[PDB]
Amino acid sequence: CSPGIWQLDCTHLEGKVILVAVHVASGYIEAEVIPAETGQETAYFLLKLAGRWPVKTVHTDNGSNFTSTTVKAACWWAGIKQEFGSMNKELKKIIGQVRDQAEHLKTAVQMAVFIHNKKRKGYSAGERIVDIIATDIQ
Ligand SMILES: Cc1ccc(-c2c(C)c3c(c(C)c2[C@H](OC(C)(C)C)C(=O)O)N(S(C)(=O)=O)Cc2cccc(F)c2-3)c(O)c1
Repeated sequence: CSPGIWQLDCTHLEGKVILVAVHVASGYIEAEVIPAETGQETAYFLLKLAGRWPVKTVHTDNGSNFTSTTVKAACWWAGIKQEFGSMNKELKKIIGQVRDQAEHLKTAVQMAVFIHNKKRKGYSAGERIVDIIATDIQ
């Protein structure tokens, strides 16, 4: 519920890897299809994420995701810490719904992220995250 908390996991589809980041308090989502489930990709993703949102802490359902020196170096540089304390199903649901409209899985993934973030439920996840962060600054 704290505005700086994110959750990061990889899920699989069509023999590819989808990295999914969830802003816990809002439900807001960012995702990329990555070539390999490696620390290098995770580190690079964290750097991008941190330059865009105020990322303070990151949770995951697989702690071994964060063991690589590349990941530790990214968290160090960006000032992130990890912690031990379903979007994957919902995302895969939406992906299946728009899948036939794109050739590439990565395209379908971004269409799914779009739909999820804008969907009204009375505000959208996209609206919630900006309100939460903005309120937290002032
Ligand atoms: C902020 C920051 C800077 C560099 C690295 C790093 C880092 C830290 C490394 C790296 C690279 C290439 C980077 C960084 O690339 C990414 C994709 C991992 C981010 C780079 O372009 O220099 N490479 S490695 C292991 O071959 O991938 C060389 C290295 C060797 C041993 C440990 C290690 F963490 C690194 C890092 O993980 C985080």
